Amino acid sequence: IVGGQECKDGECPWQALLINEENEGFCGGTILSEFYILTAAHCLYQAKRFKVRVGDRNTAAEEGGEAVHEVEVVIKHNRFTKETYDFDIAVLRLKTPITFRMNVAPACLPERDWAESTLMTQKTGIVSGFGRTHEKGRQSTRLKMLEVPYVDRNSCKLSSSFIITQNMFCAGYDTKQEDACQGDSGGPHVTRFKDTYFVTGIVSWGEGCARKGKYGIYTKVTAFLKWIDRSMKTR
Amino acid sequence: TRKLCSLDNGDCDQFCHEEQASVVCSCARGYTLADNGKACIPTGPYPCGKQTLER
Ligand SMILES: CC(=N)N1CC[C@H](Oc2ccc([C@H](Cc3ccc4ccc(C(=N)N)cc4c3)C(=O)O)cc2)C1
Ligand SMILES: [Ca+2]
Repeated sequence: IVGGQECKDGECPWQALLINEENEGFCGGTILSEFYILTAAHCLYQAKRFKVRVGDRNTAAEEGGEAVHEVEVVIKHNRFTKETYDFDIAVLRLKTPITFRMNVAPACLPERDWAESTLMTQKTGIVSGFGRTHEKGRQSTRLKMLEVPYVDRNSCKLSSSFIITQNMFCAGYDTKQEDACQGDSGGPHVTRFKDTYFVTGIVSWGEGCARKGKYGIYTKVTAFLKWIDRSMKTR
Repeated sequence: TRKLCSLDNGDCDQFCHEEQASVVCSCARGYTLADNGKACIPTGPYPCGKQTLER
């Protein structure tokens, strides 16, 4: 995460890491329940097979707390158009339940109304992940979190050189060199309301990182909550 | 007169959904609604959205 702050003990308990075959974490995810992990559709291409690790706060040492789980079913949004990156969302159902503990906890899903309004009305959300700390730089090893302000739809459109659809939203800094980056795909953009943390979006894409003039964009979870409960029942 | 999930989210801890003229609060899965119809009480030891730290 470019220019973040560190996730201290227990501070970002919903952060999942998706590790490929050689344990390389290629993306992130948000814990939603004992079995379902939320992530962003394109990440499923960066490995033939992967596993999800929860409880991981530092990539380097095995300080306990870390727990890997195999994925059972991968439910991907069938409309993910790779060239727009529209409908970039997928639900992973794990084979063995995630045991909650310090640094292991689900984020809350909101409801479409009261999400649109209240959560997107808040001026700031939180994002985090084991992804590039500078663009043309190493990934992270320490879990970094960053406060990313909500950006209005029209400016978002005006800045991005690619069509932003109503399944996306922009959050980031215009000039302040701070932002999510490569390797945070699928990671949580959560918004805090009265100490409760609600998932509002997942890290999708963006023109580079912390780029002067552009913003980081996220998939708008508010447009998919029904699809999420579909797949959480299993459909 | 009374209304507005605006005012101050109608003092709901979590979801406010104004019905008729009443604020009407609700809670996320894992929270039980407290008898005062405003607060949400964690049902389980590790409710969603709460920071699992030395709290
Ligand atoms: C091909 C096409 N028509 N597109 C429409 C939009 C889509 O956006 C992308 C996707 C991947 C990259 C990656 C880089 C890339 C990949 C993931 C990112 C996640 C977050 C942020 C962020 N600034 N918050 C930046 C990222 C940049 C590349 O290797 O170039 C860059 C831009 C591409
Ligand atoms: Ca570790």
